[PDB]
Amino acid sequence: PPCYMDVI
Amino acid sequence: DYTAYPWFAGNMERQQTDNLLKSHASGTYLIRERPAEAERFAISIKFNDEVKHIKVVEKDNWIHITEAKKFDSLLELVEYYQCHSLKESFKQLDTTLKYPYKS
Repeated sequence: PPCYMDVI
Repeated sequence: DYTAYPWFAGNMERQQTDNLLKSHASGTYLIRERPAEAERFAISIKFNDEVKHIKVVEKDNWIHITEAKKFDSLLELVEYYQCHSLKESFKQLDTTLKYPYKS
């Protein structure tokens, strides 16, 4: 669900 | 100038990119420009029935998809992830940049 991959 | 590279899609937007990659094999990818934005490229990749998108950031002298691994150029960054799985920075995305979309 975020538009772009979330960076941990 | 990346127009020669088979993975370079130019100014393609999200809808076009999704519509294009969704029919391709897992590992198919492209880099696209985002002229308006502070992150002027994105990597888009088919992976396990979805098309995923990753922001490419330019900050100070370097370019990166994560601040933990910084490159001097977009080409170097792309060539790194051609051979090193994205999973080192995104678990849930264990693939290399395996097939350029024009191939």
